[PDB]
Formats: sequence, structure tokens, C-alpha cells
Amino acid sequence: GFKQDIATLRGDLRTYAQDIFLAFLNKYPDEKRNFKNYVGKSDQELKSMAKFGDHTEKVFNLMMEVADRATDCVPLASDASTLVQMKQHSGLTTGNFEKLFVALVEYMRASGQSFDSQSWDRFGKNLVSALSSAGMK
Ligand code: HEM
Repeated sequence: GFKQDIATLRGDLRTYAQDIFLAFLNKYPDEKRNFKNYVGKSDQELKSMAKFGDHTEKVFNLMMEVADRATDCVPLASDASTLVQMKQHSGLTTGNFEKLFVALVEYMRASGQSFDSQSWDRFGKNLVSALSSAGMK
């Protein structure tokens, strides 16, 4: 289920983080606006860049912690607040995070693995709600 999925993702986090983030950037190319440094690069190019690798893995590091601290796929208010008040996210709306979670769910549905896609989908909605409550537009 959800908790095991966390363990699975963490067992190969760098690879999962990159592949899910690339699936996000490719599904929603207009989302490349928030990452100027990534424009005009194939997936392999993006993976060569140390920053892509760095940033993305740190995103998933924190995502998995938020997932880990959730109850029944409902994240802590404190975690949502942190994500909203992060300066790197000054630009973002919950639509940005929605899209990330649609691509993550899709990724999981298309994997051969028994991910609990429905829980991640609930988790994504719950987080979007919690980001709203914590003041993200
Ligand atoms: C659960 C969801 C998310 C988590 C846990 C998260 C976490 C993080 C973390 C930890 C960093 C800092 C990494 C560093 O210091 O280098 C970061 C930076 C950033 N995040 Fe997020 N993030 C999430 C969703 C998003 C989404 C949906 C977007 C845009 C649609 C976004 C855009 C960014 C940007 C633009 C940066 C700075 C860019 C850079 O220098 O590479 N994040 N995020």
C-alpha cells in the first residue's frame, strides 16, 4: 500500500525522482516556465546536469517525508505550511502541484509494479487541499 510504496520509492529515489519529474515536465511542457535552465534539453541531457539531479532528488526526499508523516494519506498542516512558505515556491499555485501528482499517478499506473496509485492520487488531492488551507493560491 501507500507506506510500502514510500519504501519502494526510497529504495531507488534518485531514479524514481528523475523519471517522475521528467514525466511531469513532458506531460505539461508549459510547466518548464518555472524552470528556465531545463528548456531545450532532452531527458538524457537533463539527467546529466548535476542541478537537475540535485534539485529533483531533494524534492522527492521531502515528498517522501511528507508522505511518511501523513495519516491515511492526509499530510500534516505543518508540512503544507512549509511547502507554501518555501521561497523557491513563491511563484506556485496548487495547480502546479496537482499536475505533479497527476503525472506521478500516471507514472505509477503505467509501471509494471503494484503501486497503490489510488492512495497517491488521494495523497495528491489532500496535499493540494492542505496547501490551499495554508494559503497557496
Ligand atoms: C510535494 C511536492 C513538492 C515538494 C515536496 C517540493 C520540494 C522542494 C524542495 C525540497 C526544493 C529545494 C531543493 C533545493 O534546495 O535545491 C524545491 C525547489 C523548487 N521547487 Fe519544489 N517541491 C514540490 C513541488 C513543486 C512543484 C509542483 C513545482 C512547480 C510546478 C515546484 C517548483 C520548485 C522550484 C522551481 C524550485 C527551485 C528550482 C531550482 O533551483 O531547481 N515544486 N522544491
